[PDB]
Amino acid sequence: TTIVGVKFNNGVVIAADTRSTQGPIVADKNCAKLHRISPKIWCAGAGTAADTEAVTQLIGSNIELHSLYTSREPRVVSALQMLKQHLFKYQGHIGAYLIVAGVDPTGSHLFSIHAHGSTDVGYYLSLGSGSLAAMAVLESHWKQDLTKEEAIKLASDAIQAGIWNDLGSGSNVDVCVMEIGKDAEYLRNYLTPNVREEKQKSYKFPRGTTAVLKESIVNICD
Amino acid sequence: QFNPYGDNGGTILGIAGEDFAVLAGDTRNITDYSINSRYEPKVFDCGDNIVMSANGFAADGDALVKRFKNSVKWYHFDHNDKKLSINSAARNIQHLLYGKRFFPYYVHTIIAGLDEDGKGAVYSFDPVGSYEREQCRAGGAAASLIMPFLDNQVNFKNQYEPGTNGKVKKPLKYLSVEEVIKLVRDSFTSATERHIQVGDGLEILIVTKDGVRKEFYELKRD
Amino acid sequence: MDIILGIRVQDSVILASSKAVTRGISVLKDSDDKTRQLSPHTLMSFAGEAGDTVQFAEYIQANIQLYSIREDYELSPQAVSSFVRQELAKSIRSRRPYQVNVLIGGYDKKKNKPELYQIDYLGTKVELPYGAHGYSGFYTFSLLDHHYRPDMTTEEGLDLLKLCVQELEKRMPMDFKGVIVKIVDKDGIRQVDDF
Amino acid sequence: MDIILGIRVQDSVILASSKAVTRGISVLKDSDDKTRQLSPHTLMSFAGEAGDTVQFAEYIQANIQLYSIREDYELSPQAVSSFVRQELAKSIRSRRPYQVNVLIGGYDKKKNKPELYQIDYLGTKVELPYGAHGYSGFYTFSLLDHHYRPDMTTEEGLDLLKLCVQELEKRMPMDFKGVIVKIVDKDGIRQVDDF
Amino acid sequence: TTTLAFRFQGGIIVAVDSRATAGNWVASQTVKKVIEINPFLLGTMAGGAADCQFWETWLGSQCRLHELREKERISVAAASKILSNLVYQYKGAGLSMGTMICGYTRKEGPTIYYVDSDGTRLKGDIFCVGSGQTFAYGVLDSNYKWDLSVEDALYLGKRSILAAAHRDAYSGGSVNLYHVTEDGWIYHGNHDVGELFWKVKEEEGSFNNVIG
Amino acid sequence: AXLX
Amino acid sequence: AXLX
Amino acid sequence: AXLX
Amino acid sequence: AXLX
Amino acid sequence: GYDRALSIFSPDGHIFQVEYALEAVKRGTCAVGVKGKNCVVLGCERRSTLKLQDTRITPSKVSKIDSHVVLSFSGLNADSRILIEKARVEAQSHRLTLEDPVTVEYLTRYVAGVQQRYTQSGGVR
Amino acid sequence: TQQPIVTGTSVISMKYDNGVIIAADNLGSYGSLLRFNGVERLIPVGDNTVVGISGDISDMQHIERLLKDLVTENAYDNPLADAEEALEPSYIFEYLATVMYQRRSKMNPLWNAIIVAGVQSNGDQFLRYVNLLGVTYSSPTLATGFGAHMANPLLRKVVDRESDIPKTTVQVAEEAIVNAMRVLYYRDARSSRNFSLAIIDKNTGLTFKKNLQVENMKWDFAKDIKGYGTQKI
Amino acid sequence: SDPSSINGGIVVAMTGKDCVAIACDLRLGSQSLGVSNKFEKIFHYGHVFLGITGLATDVTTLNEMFRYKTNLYKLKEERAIEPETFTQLVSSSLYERRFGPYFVGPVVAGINSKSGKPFIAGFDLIGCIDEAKDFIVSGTASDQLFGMCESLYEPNLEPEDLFETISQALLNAADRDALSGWGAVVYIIKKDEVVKRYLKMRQD
Amino acid sequence: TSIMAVTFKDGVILGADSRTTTGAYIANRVTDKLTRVHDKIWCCRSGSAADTQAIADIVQYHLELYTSQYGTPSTETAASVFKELCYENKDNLTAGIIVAGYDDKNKGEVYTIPLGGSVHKLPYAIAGSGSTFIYGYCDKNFRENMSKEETVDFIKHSLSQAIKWDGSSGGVIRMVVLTAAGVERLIFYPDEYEQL
Amino acid sequence: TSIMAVTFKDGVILGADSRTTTGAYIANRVTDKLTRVHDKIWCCRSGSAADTQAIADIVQYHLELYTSQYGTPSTETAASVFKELCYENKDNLTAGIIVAGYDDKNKGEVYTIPLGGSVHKLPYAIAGSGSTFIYGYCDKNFRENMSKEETVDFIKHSLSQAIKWDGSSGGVIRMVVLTAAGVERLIFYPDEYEQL
Ligand SMILES: [Cl-]
Ligand SMILES: [Cl-]
Ligand SMILES: [Mg+2]
Ligand SMILES: [Mg+2]
Ligand SMILES: [Mg+2]
Repeated sequence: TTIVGVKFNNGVVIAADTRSTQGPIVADKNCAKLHRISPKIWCAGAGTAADTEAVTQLIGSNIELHSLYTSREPRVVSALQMLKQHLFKYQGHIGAYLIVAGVDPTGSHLFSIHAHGSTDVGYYLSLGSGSLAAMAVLESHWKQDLTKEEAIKLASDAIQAGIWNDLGSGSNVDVCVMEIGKDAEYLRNYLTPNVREEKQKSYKFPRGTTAVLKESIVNICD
Repeated sequence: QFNPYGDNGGTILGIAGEDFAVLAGDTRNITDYSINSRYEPKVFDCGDNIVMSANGFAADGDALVKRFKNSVKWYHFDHNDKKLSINSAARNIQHLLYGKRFFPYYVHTIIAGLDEDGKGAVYSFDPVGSYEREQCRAGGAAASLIMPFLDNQVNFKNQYEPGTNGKVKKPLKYLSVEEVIKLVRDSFTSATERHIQVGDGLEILIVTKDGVRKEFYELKRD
Repeated sequence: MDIILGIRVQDSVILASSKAVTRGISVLKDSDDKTRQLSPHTLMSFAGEAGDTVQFAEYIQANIQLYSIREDYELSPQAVSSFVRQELAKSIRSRRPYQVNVLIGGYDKKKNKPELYQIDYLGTKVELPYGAHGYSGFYTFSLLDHHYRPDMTTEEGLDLLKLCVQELEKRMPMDFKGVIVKIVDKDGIRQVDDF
Repeated sequence: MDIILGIRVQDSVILASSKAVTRGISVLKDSDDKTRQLSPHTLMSFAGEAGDTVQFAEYIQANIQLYSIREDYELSPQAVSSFVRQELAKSIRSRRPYQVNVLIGGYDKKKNKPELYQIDYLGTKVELPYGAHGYSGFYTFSLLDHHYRPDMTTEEGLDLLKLCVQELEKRMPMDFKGVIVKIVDKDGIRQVDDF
Repeated sequence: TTTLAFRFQGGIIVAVDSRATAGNWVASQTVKKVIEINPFLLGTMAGGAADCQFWETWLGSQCRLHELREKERISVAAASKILSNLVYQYKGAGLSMGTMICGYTRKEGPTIYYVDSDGTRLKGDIFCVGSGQTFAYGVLDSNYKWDLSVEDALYLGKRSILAAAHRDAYSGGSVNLYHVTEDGWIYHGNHDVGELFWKVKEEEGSFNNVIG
Repeated sequence: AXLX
Repeated sequence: AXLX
Repeated sequence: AXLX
Repeated sequence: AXLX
Repeated sequence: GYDRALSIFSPDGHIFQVEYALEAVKRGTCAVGVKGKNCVVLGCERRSTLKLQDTRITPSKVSKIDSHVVLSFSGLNADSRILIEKARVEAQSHRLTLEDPVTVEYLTRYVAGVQQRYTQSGGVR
Repeated sequence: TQQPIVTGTSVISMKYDNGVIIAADNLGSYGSLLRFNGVERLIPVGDNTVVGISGDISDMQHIERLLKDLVTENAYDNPLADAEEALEPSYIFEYLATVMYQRRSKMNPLWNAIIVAGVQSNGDQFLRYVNLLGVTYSSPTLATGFGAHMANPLLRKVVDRESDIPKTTVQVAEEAIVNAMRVLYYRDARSSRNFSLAIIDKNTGLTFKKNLQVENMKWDFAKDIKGYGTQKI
Repeated sequence: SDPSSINGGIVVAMTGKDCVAIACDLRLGSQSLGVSNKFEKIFHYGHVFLGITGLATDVTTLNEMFRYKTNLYKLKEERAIEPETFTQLVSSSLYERRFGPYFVGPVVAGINSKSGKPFIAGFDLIGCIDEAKDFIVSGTASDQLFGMCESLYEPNLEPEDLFETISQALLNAADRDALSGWGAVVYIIKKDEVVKRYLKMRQD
Repeated sequence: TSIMAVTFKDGVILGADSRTTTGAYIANRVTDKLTRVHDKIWCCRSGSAADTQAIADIVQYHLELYTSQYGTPSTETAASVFKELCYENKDNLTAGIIVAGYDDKNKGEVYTIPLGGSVHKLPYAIAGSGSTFIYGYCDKNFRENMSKEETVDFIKHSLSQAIKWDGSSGGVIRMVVLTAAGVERLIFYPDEYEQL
Repeated sequence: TSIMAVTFKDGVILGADSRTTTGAYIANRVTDKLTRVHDKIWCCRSGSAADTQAIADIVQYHLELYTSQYGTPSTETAASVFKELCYENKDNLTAGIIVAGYDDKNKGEVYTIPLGGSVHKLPYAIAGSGSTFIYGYCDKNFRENMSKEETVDFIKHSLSQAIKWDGSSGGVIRMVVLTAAGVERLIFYPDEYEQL
């Protein structure tokens, strides 16, 4: 994977590529690595696919219950603490590598969490196999005081570095923008720069091509 | 401990028609999750209307191709400029490979040209020099994705005559060069979609009684 | 342990099971019966890790006999086989799994059909016309693929089995000291005494 | 390979050697003669690592036959045995040693005595009234300790050997497919054809 | 692989499959596992594809030189012993071969030698060799008679390879068939299991384990 | 298990 | 490399 | 894992 | 062995 | 190694060291071979300027090479031991690899080959 | 069978319209100890070729000596040694590639990754890579070590395919190379601030710049980072 | 010693115009030895179809488990479970066994009976959902299936066309794998009829 | 890591580099390794980032609870709570921690807790991979009762050297000043400290 | 070990501790690690005692033979002969060697040869296990063109620190002075250098 997070003037933006791999094989050309923990707290996840989905839902569930119990909008630092303490307990065996971001009553926040349970704070971050390609771009173009549109460009540029230069990353760019005072906007397939070309030929077969031994109607009813 | 082998990825494919043969390979070269080059050819005109690719560990692939090219040179010097027939090339390459039986060349080798009756020929080799003539062969990283497609589309395997009750096979027949280039291009775009080590570019060498022509096509760069 | 076979013909299931018990370089016994009756129309043969085999067989036998007494009824072969499979499927993830493979041969009296189940120590169950565990299958499956017909009589079945035992005595490395053969049909379970 | 025995009686040496050749789970052959004639009054049986056994036996045979031609004379059993031992004793420290064990049975015509030598792959030589290599010895040595007498006839020797083969067929794990028996005496080397 | 060869009344039958595997990957279904050494000599291949192919075509060159030097065709015993003495030199280096050397000479009659890479060499009437050997043995042994007609022998050989092709995951493709007589070897065709299985099932009524 |  |  |  |  | 080319050509196209070796044969005691319909006989003269010889142990002149082939000779006696040993070794080696004893032609061709080799190798006569 | 002791990190490089640029820092590390600081890892051969080397420094010094001996040997009985029979970059490369592959084949490698940069006599740009396995490749951009991971993606933004080379000036390309070196100093724990850079131009020839420094670094935002999550002061 | 390739076998699923197809082979082996030719890998719970490749004991166990769970679901909810929902239940159930998993590669296919939408999904052994427009593949010949599908497939096939396409992907992938084959079954699933066809294929 | 804490006339100063590593890759160049466990008790963290964060969070929690029940804890008490964690979990932890705080009775105090969970009270303490390179320097240049400016200089010069030689240290130098006057955060950038 | 060599106004000085270890046992407390390979070319030895002795003996032999045929060898040449040995036998050698000599053309020179057999010409060089602890100190205190007395002090103070922290260093401090005036052996005992 490649994933990033970039802060800006009124908020924070995260982005991710959309490739899943099983060894050298591309298992999924368009999976969603952006997760909603709560409406205005989103997560990007790299590592063991099931682990990032499962850990993200569990903490999303408990955050919802907590938000209800306290009559407050959830804070990013609560997701952060809950995620990190869970991951630490599992000593690295839950392979989730996350960039957590969102807006809450305290402001806008950007964090990363490694699988053994350490957390980092920054204005720009990247994780995954594509993280060095992305970080090269971020270190080259990031500045203090980015506008929302600059931040989006910077983020998707960093994801693009991963897509082109990392064999662990490909296909599309997903983005999510969390601005203070506004709804999070989740931009699924924000960029689609890897559209398959038209095939040369149609492989649709003459009907009857396949040799059949038996038919029968299957009973799905009651 | 020092490991004398590496894996440079890519994939290659040979198809033989009635009076021509093709040898195609992608132009991407990789190690681990990094791209080394997007255009580094690995199919070669070796003289005497023989094309050759040796895919796997590039350093071994280059050494072998170099040695065979040199073998063609000396065949001329020692046997009064006689043409090296494809069957003779094949057998010579077996000895090149088997000579290193106890420290093998880590490559899958394919050669293509014309047999002595002017018919198209493809020969393939395992890393220590087992060999066999075929209509058809893919080799390298995406071999397992492409080969079964070729069994179906080149040798018409599992395809029957409609309405003959799966009793009369689709009858075998040579393919035009136009048809073959279509199967090659589709084979590689499919392979590029699902294998991370395949992409960037596709180079095809076509071999007829008038010599060797090349064709090049862009492939997805992610 | 080692050799256990089963063939299902028209009207019965026949189980053949080797008699030798070997530990080290000594054949300790040449008359071992590698089988337990589970109910009057269900028989189970077994092979695998020393000790584990009998302990497992007797434990299943105890459970099936308990069920019979409780409900005054005989469980169908399909039901017994599913019970056995579940037990093995649990076992495979225990601290110490049962390393036992079984063939279950039974006559279902509701259907009036003979049935043969092959189950390995992982809990892998399959219903088959003929079955074997261990290296035995490597000779018999192909032989039976050739000579077996679905509608054979019990006598035809036993001749087919003579073929299998002959081949195994010709090509197997070990002396397994012959087989004990047992027939399961509509009238219960009986043992052939000269094989 | 596996089973090789030898007994020396009053007037001969008898060698018995199993007929089976097994690789994997297949008995490839049941009529293998695990023996080479070294000279007209000297016989050598062998067992051990596949390939090594025959290669070694034939190599010794070639050397002894060369000596015979060169000197127009037959080397005594004691001399042949010492030659063989030295070859094995060198081999044990080579880059790849011969893993072969042998019994050498011969009739010494100068002494008019039969002689039996047991030599293992390390080059350990011993002259014995009766001998065996591999697991066979674990049954036969004790049996022979009991039943053997120094002055037995060739017929008494063969009956004693029937006892050994019977015991091995009762208690050995493997089917070794019977033995080929050969007698070495004052008149040379002959093979018993029904054992 | 599955390969077999057996002697009978009417000479020798030799039958082999055509599959090559790398792990579970089916690498080819069209391998020629019989090598025609001379018009009276055959070699079968099982084990390493390269090892077998290379050393068995090398063997042919050695047999050719024998007949140039000695003005006579090489004996099966001597041809097999060249191969076995060769592989014995490489013992431990990791060569992998199980081969049968099959042929007729006037001095020997029809003769089969089994030769493998541990250096084992055996004369015999019946051998099956390869990962499918046991399957082939089961059918072959239980129908074998010295007196089989040439017609029956050919079928039994073909049927035994079919048996192994079906049950053994690492055997398949097609059956190649040979008959060897006092007059040399005769090829009896390439038989795709694709069609042969269904043909045999129908005509013979065997393979009832299979959904018809 | 797939990774990302 | 393959086997047979 | 990250160290310091 | 003695080091320095 | 001692290298000298001792068997070389002379201006008339003769190899004098080979021709002088023939002279040594000429001086040797006589040997004759006659073949019957179904046997072959080898006769050898023994020069009789020697009494007090011990015939039990004195090297006989006909040698068995294998149990079906014999060789006799005229010329230098010590030279003949070398050829007989080499021939005997080859006979056993032929049995080992071909699983058949030598033909008489084969064994002859071998001995002949050894003799020829010694006419174009450095350092040997 | 070897293990590298004193080592040099990334070598980065690219083609531009008229030539090639190549750079590498002046550090020789000893594990995590930054042991030596005046280490030149770009070695010019003639006035048309620079060879940049990463990996084991003892093996780099060996390779220096081979190259300096090669120049000597080429001058021998060669009256066109400084003209038509001067060493080309393609000759110097193939020689190195040959040695690298032989040493891997003898199970005793030279523990390096090498980039040969220069201009052929017909004016063509030469850029090719070879390493301890004898693997070789060409691309409009090339880098070793962390350079491959961080410099390539940056340099390919400038030259992404063959056709982008005519469009790229030496000012543009030197910028990209110098910026890439800064990034590597931010992110590679075994890089130094000081480095050398060389341009081989088909018109101006070889310019070899020593004692460059990474400058215009962004560190200010560091002050705003407090704690690792919840801490405020 | 790799549990996911002791028994062998494969499953593939595809979407078409208002239909889905799901197919499997019939082999069950113990390494090189083929044991059964009748081992189906596709099951259904009402109108939702589940194919499972991998270790056969777990395939059997998981079928028994999901029958159980869907039976109780039906009793409490008073309706048949839908594919989107069943997909989620599969995921939960596998991830619950995270550090001692079932060695399986499940595949779900069916049509949502409210929305009429065709739906397919695949999972890894610990529950990761892979939802796809086009095709999902599983088993010991998955590389081959990926290749066959990626080249043969096109969107919006009619049921009788989709049948040919999925069958050809399965057959030709199986034939390049030593551990798959020995028969095959294809389910064509339309909004309310489901046809099940057994394919004729090479028996080696 | 390169970390240290130094007592002086008016209290104590903590200092650290800002580098985190994942092999030879710098995962974070602006890390904050100086952590608050109470208003005027702080620690420097070295070793595993996850272990040390988890530990500091627990200690902060214990001292918050201590405060609620018994008032301000002593620096010695804070060091004891770190020890208890590090010692009792020595098999599973890679944490080298320096604890530093300011009492009004006790002035500045420094406790260092190396890998095994032993405790050592010292005038100053250095630790982390980079510390090996400055034992010589620090032993030669430290005196007791330095001024604030002298102590900032000592720390700046020391960590400058540790960063110079250690590849696992770098970025900015952070310091935290602990006196009766409150709590002061200092930061020094490469262009300043490098050429000292 | 702790060893170093320093160039100055009039030439070069070599210094070393005198400890040899066999595990934690001190096999020799008065070792001489500064060894002559020519009248005014000497080396400091660290690593294996056997390897470094064997190497120095061979180098002394080469340079004696060099001298006989071509006159006095340069310090650079001596360092080259050490390199050739260390590089070509890198798999079998544990030798960290500093070479130092005095020409009249070249004044003082120092070449250091670490484990892999690379060569590095430097103003001064430090090496041996104890050197890690004085990188900071030495980098802070070395200047070019020091006087003899300043250079003796620099070496004395540096090795004092290395010996203090490194358990594998100790005993006496030996030095060898190399100028136009000849060759001078110095020795300093614990009671002097310890309390510096
Ligand atoms: Cl941290
Ligand atoms: Cl010493
Ligand atoms: Mg990519
Ligand atoms: Mg098969
Ligand atoms: Mg000390």
